[PDB]
Amino acid sequence: MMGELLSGQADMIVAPLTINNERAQYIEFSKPFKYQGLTILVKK
Amino acid sequence: AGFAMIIVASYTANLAAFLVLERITGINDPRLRN
Amino acid sequence: SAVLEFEASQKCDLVTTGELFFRSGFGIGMRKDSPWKQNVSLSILKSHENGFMEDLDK
Amino acid sequence: VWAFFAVIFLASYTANLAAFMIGLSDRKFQRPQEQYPPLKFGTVPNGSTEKNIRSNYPDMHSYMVRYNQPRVEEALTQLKAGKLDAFIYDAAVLNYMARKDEGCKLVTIGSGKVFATTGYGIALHKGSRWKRPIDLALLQFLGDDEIEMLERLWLSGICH
Amino acid sequence: VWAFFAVIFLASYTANLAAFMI
Repeated sequence: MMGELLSGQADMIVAPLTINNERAQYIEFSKPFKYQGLTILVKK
Repeated sequence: AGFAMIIVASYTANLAAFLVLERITGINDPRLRN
Repeated sequence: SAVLEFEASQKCDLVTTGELFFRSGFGIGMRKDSPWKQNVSLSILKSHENGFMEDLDK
Repeated sequence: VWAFFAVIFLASYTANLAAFMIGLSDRKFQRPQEQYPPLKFGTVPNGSTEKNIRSNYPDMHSYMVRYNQPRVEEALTQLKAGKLDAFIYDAAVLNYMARKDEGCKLVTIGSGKVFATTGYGIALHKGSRWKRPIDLALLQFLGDDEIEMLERLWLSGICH
Repeated sequence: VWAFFAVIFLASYTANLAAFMI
């Protein structure tokens, strides 16, 4: 996504995208709207 | 009597099981931290 | 977190047990020169304040 | 014949059961006119919660003429004494009080949904040169999975 | 008289032992 946006065709990303360093200094973000973490899923 | 007696016996067994249903386990415990 | 728990609730044939060992949010990205960024941040916080967020959530 | 089967079945059943033995959206909070709420849902005097309520439900703000402004400690003391009915305040501080609370008082519903989910920021200046470095350092710390350690050192609790 | 005391005593004993089994 951000690679293709930096390519130039895309102009503004709207997706369930997380927040992390390298992409943060490489492109800034807006204020968060949905909050989550990391979790395991398994069958019973 | 009968059904009532057996249900009271079951309730008494349940209550007896209910009655039977060291606070620091290392420096990592938060009781000492606070 | 949200995706996995929502899918598990939808299917209710699998169990979600892991603890939230991470904290993160979802944002909107755009080029490094954008008044749209400030305005959309204000609009998103407005949506949070008014109650549209959990409205669409429910 | 039948009696023995019945008694063994009931014994198995008894053994199995003994083994198993081992917000304001609510109607009550929605009505300020009703006399049932003994108190007026105390809150901090000039908090962001006040302006949120006044910009969302002015009727609640009007009904909130009586509130425990000065001390959160005195507010929780009165609530424990049975005087106050309910308290409304920031989720993080109430959670911290509950974690270290003596008596283990639940907060809302057992960590129910919080109104206007937000975060804690840093009060910077307009167009400060430190904005980008501050964001970078904060996010690097967040990825460096140590704020969890600081929270466990500071925000620990017993009641769980 | 005696029978009821005996049976309740034995029921309590059985409950206690099954509890210790946990």
